[PDB]
Amino acid sequence: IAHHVDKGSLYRLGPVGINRLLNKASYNVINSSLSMNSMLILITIVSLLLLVLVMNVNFIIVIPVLISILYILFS
Amino acid sequence: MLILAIISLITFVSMSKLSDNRAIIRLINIYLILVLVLDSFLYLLFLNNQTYTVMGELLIFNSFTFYIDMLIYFIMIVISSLYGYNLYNNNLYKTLFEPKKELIILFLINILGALLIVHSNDFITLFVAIELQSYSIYLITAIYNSSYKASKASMLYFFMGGILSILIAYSINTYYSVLNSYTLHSLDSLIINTLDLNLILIALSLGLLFKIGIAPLHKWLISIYENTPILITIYISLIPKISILSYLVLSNISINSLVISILAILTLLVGSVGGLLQIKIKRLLAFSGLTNAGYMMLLLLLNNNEFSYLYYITQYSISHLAIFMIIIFSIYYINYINNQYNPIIYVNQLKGLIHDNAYLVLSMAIVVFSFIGIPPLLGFFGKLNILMSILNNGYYFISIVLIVASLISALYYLYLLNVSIQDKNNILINSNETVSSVLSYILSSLIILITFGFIYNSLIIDIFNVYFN
Amino acid sequence: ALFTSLVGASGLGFATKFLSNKIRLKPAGYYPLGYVFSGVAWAGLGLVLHNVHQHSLEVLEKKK
Amino acid sequence: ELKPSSAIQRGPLNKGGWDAPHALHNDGAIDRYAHWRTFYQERFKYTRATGKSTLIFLVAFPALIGYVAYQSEGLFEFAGKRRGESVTTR
Amino acid sequence: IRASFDKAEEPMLGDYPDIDPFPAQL
Amino acid sequence: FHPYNTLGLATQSAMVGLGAGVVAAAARNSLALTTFSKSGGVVTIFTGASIAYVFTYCSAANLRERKDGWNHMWAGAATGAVLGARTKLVPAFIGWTVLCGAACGLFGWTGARFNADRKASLEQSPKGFVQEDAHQTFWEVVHRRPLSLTVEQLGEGRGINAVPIATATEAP
Amino acid sequence: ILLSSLYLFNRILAWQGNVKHFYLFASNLLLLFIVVLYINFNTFSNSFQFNFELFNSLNPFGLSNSDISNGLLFGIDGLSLTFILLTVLLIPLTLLGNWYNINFNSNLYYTLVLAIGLVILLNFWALDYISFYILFEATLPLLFILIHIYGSSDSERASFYVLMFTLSGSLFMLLSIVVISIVLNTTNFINHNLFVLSLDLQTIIWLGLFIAIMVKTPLFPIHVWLPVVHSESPLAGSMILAGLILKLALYAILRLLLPLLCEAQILYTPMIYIISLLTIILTSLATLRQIDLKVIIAYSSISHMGIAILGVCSNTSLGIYGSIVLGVAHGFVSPALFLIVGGILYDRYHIRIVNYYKGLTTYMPQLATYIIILSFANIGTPLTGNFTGEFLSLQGGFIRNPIIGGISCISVLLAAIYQLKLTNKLTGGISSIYMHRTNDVTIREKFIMNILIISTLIIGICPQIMYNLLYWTVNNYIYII
Amino acid sequence: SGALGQKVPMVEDLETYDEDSPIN
Ligand SMILES: CCCCCCCCCCC(CCCCCCCCCC)(CO[C@H]1O[C@@H](CO)[C@H](O[C@@H]2O[C@@H](CO)[C@H](O)[C@@H](O)[C@@H]2O)[C@@H](O)[C@@H]1O)CO[C@H]1O[C@@H](CO)[C@H](O[C@@H]2O[C@@H](CO)[C@H](O)[C@@H](O)[C@@H]2O)[C@@H](O)[C@H]1O
Ligand SMILES: CCCCC/C=C/C/C=C\CCCCCCCC(=O)O[C@H](COC(=O)CCCCCCCCCCCCCCC)COP(=O)([O-])OCC[N+](C)(C)C
Ligand SMILES: CCCCCCCCCCCCCCCCCC(=O)OC[C@H](COP(=O)(O)OCCN)OC(=O)CCCCCCCCCCCCCCCCC
Repeated sequence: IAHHVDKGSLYRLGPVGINRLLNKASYNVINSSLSMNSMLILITIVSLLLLVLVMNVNFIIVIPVLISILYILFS
Repeated sequence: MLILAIISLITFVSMSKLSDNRAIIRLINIYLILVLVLDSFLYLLFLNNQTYTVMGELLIFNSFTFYIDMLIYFIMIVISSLYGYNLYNNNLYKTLFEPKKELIILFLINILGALLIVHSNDFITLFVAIELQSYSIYLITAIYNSSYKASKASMLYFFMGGILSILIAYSINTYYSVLNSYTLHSLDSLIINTLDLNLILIALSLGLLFKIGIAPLHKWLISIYENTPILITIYISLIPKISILSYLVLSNISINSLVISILAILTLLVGSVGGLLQIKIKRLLAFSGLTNAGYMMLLLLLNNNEFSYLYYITQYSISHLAIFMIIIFSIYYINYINNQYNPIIYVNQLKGLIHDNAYLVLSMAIVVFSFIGIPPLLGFFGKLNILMSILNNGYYFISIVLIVASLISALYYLYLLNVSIQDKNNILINSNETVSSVLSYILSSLIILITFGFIYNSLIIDIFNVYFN
Repeated sequence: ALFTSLVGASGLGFATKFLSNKIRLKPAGYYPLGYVFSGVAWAGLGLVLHNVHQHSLEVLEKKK
Repeated sequence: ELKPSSAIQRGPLNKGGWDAPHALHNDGAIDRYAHWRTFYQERFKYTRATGKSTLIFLVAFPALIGYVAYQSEGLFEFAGKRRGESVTTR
Repeated sequence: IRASFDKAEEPMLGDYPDIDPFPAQL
Repeated sequence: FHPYNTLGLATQSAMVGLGAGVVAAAARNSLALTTFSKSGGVVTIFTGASIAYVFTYCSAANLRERKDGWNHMWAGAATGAVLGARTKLVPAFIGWTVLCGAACGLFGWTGARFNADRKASLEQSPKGFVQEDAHQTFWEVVHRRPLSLTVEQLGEGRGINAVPIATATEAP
Repeated sequence: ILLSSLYLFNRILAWQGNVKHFYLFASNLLLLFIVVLYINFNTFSNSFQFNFELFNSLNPFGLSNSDISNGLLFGIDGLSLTFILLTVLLIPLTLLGNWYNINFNSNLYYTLVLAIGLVILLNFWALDYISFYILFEATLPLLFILIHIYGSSDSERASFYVLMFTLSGSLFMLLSIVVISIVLNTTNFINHNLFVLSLDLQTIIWLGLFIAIMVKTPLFPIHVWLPVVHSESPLAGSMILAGLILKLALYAILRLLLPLLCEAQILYTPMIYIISLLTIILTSLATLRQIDLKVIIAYSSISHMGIAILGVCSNTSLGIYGSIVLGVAHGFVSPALFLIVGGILYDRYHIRIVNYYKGLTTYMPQLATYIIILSFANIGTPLTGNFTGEFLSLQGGFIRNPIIGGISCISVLLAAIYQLKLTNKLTGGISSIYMHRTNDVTIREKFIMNILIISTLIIGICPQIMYNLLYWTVNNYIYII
Repeated sequence: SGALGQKVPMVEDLETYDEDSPIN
């Protein structure tokens, strides 16, 4: 108990696991000052248009796409 | 008064020598103070929520815009004091903080642009004010042309602002093509039911919001904030946010918007998570600004958001000014000046500050715990009002996400205090030097406001009930 | 009570002056005339707020 | 050319106080054992044994107690129950 | 080393001596 | 409850995921025929997440004949299983499964929407104290509720009885 | 008065240089004042008595007599009075226990300590949700600073834990409080049992409130922050945290949760019993394999709080009275054990590893007697308040659910195991070779420990002496049709 | 250590080289 649960699993769903998760996610979001940003703005515009088209079609279908997008950006 | 100031100042700055910059800026500081105190009584016009359309239905005047206007003057007063007064009288600080010749005129013109954005009743006025603010803020970014990073920053800013301005102009013109009108006042419940304006209005909102840097288009603004002179960053990170957000709140064109909901969620997550791995002070503060802009974006999804938004924007302005001023003061105790535009850069450079100046760290603690939202500091009540609004309107998942984002951002807020209350080996023994009285008094006033504002909460709500109902 | 509001606002002014002295690495009573000045100014602001609030209450009651 | 003000005089941070005689004879082996036990969470990994204890205590035991506690809610009433009477309500 | 519970801990040590435990009573 | 057409909705989701992965691959290329070579499998990420989420959601909703957050919990579990298979480690697979399932279950519990359901929200609902004998709606409050409602909702026992004790045990 | 007293404070500071005498005097005056209040407190009434309001719009800086109440409400009944008396008893001892071991920035340290004590004392006076929450969070900055500056080696991680875990719970508490505010448009505790929310809304609000209670009590499985924060806190932080801040949780249940969400509480009670049985059994077992003194003492508190919770949600008068008495007895005993491990042994040897300690009886017989007495008190010897609390709590829990309470009766055994296993090694054997002889417990340490021992003994032999304040409370919250 | 305890002294966030440094 004291090791595997308390200093194991409870710390995983606690300070240590959260620390690792935040380290990875933060590294990914930080990971040609112009050309790149311009590509970003086009990609945002087109992605938003297509996402809203999907939402008009069926909102349930867009949830996995949003999940995958967040997986790209953070992971 | 603002136009008269701009005109006179152009004349004087033309006819004055480079050594008179600080005296001129002190002159304008006092002038703005005088206007704020002598012309404040015009609030009385707005009793019972009386609205006035002015200039042939181009400008709109109500209690809300009057308050935003006063707040913008207060911010300009504080910001101009940093340039009009020397922290210390040594050579180093003459090199560190010297005001450019035209800086004050640019500041006043950008303020005028912001006020015209706030009051805009018609799209032509909105676009002209947006372009006025955008141009002045480009130039403010670029006025310190000895800095490589500042010039690179101004160019990136020019291009991103130009693209967003074209998106905005396109949205305005599509609205014209569908309705043959340039005013939102022409819109009604019947019209919104009859026609699908959602696409146009959301494009306009997004074009405005990407200019203050909401995700996923944040990084260019954080880079600009990082690469500008510190006393420039104190300004350019604040005024555009206030003007654009206030306009959007007043207009209410994205109520229950699914796209704004998703983007506000994303902005909260990116602002909270992305600021964790930061080591530079100003990038940490810019991600702070991103998270707080998310908190304010949430208020664009609902009606009757005036109280929560005003309270939040005021307390945020005060906290933001105060934290920048504290970082500025802590410069005197660093042992390494990185360069003449950004003297302190890394969070770890504050290490052991409590041993050099205990009360500076006290003020730092107070402002940080306001940002986290510890009662009874102002930050707590700001978040409380926001939660009240969004839960009253059924944004349950967004409320859960807001909780989580405040938790996450507390980590890199406390990073500052953590390194600040650690211990440094070489501890100040003595010094003859005195920090300037005026800026220390201003910093103290901001700190005392953050600490003891809550005693006036019930009085404030009583006033609000008669000027905004 | 107006007197209590003035005392409180003056207390805020005294707090601001004290914090300003300490932030300058100076003794608490470094320039005692500044305490009077800041107390007077913050009492003025408190008085302004009090008058505005009283007027607001008057207006709310008059619509009855 | 950018250097802090010459006006500043910096001395050592001394913490003061009376250096007491050192009344404990530290044992390096005990200290290392203590450090390993104290920061065991930094090195925990999911294996068959560790996963087994996790799934027992965090899942199986709570499920057992939950079944008991929701199955037996309101079941018993004992106060002054007499002969022949049911101590069970359902 | 000898007992199952000590063996369970072997992945969880990094750079700590894997000691064979002997009952101090024996 | 009338069924979701699991097969069709899953097919449309496959199409949407494939297109989205294509767009992400094109972007990825532009930001860095090699686009799919240097894709990092993002097309597969999108396609698998889409199929898993939609198929599991419709499957669970049809089987339970209910529409609520639990279906989203299952669907998030499946999506996390897909995303955590990429780690090729059992602990990480289990962690992705359970945590993505929990996050999506929370999402489905709050309404499975990012914006609000305006008509159900408090601002657009009957609130305050109810009138004479009206039925309680979600946001309304009273001073006394009907004892039959208590007995039905909470259930008999543990001090919950149809009649107050003192009244029931009164002698005549 | 305030102006003059401020002048007195300033002059004492300028001349003496160490505020700590002034703070001790002040806290003693506060204790005397609360006792005067108890004298003048009417016990034949279930109404809040010493009411006052702050930050009302008509008088922001004074007390309000207006016909509209938009400020923050304060007042006390018997339940608040009990914990207030406990608080004012504990504060001067908290100041005194660090009278000599703080030799740097000492004025700041004592200021933080006294401020935290005053914040908790005021928190017990709060009469509405918003002020309760305000004073409930106001400690976290002070605890963070105190632990970070005056803590042991691992104090940075301790400070971050104590801030983050409590914020995490408090924000869900804030969600529940915001829902109540916007649904009722009222926040007070005076008449909040008069509002009968729909069962579904009750079930939803209860979740946020109980998440806050889980983090703050703590309860399994989110208790892991407490052992850290305790072990690296300085002595005053540990004593305050163990003796008052945990009881804030129990007071939170009784004041905020039970009167408002009665039916939802009835629905959720078996889940509470699951969580409490978990915390008791599992934390008591985990205590067996700890090697740090302060960590073991910290783990004891969690189990005793689990028994307290089992008592307080039992829906019986005996259960609630037992929970209160157990809270008070724990506030007496746990600070004493923390005094021992973190102020006597730690200040003499500056180590907390258990292996170093052995056979302390030979050189320090008095300290050994104190350890024996306090440990038998902690495990629940009768004629100690701890036994009365655990016994009454277990009665209530057994009535509410016979199986769960019957199993919970194993806490007596488990507590005996860990505590006596510790004290066995500490007191006996041959004096340790690793440490040298030091002084026995001094007059100050003995004074503090005697205060705590006599308090727990007094309420242990005649627990009835608390009833005059609590006989309304034991009926104010039970929900029987 | 950083706000997550990570090591602290390329992406612009962690880039340390300073084109505005007086020695460059
Ligand atoms: C502390 C932990 C926080 C986590 C828990 C928060 C989650 C809240 C869930 C509870 C709740 C909001 C309550 C908010 C209260 C305060 C918020 C608390 C703080 C916010 C953080 C969300 O209820 C959602 O539950 C989801 C299922 O899980 C549904 O998912 C979706 O299901 C499918 C679509 O039909 C789709 O397939 C898909 O879109 C999803 O699958 C949603 O449709 C549904 O809105 C319930 O709200 C609603 O409840 C109903 C009847 O209850 C009320 O109307 C009632 O009408 C009669 C009967 O109808 C009654 O006779 C009448 O009396 C009453 O008028 C409403 O007025 C409204 O109020
Ligand atoms: C002698 C003239 C000097 C006046 C100069 C004013 C400068 C403004 C500069 C900065 C804004 C700083 C704080 C603004 C206060 C809000 C006033 C108000 O009551 O807000 C209401 C509207 O409430 C709201 O929406 C919410 C406002 C959010 C405030 C957040 C901070 C609260 C804590 C501040 C405590 C005040 C410090 C007093 C210390 C003794 C507008 O009131 P109103 O439009 O009727 O104008 C007031 C009459 N007046 C023109 C004569 C002054
Ligand atoms: C920073 C955290 C957030 C801060 C939020 C709140 C800050 C409040 C600041 C402390 C001020 C509260 C204490 C003083 C208020 C009470 C003064 C008083 O006069 O009591 C009123 C009450 C009724 O008196 P009355 O109606 O006038 O009739 C008298 C008949 N002879 O008379 C009575 O019944 C006596 C009441 C006794 C009250 C005991 C209070 C215990 C602690 C006192 C000092 C606490 C200071 C806290 C400092 C840390 C900040 C929390």
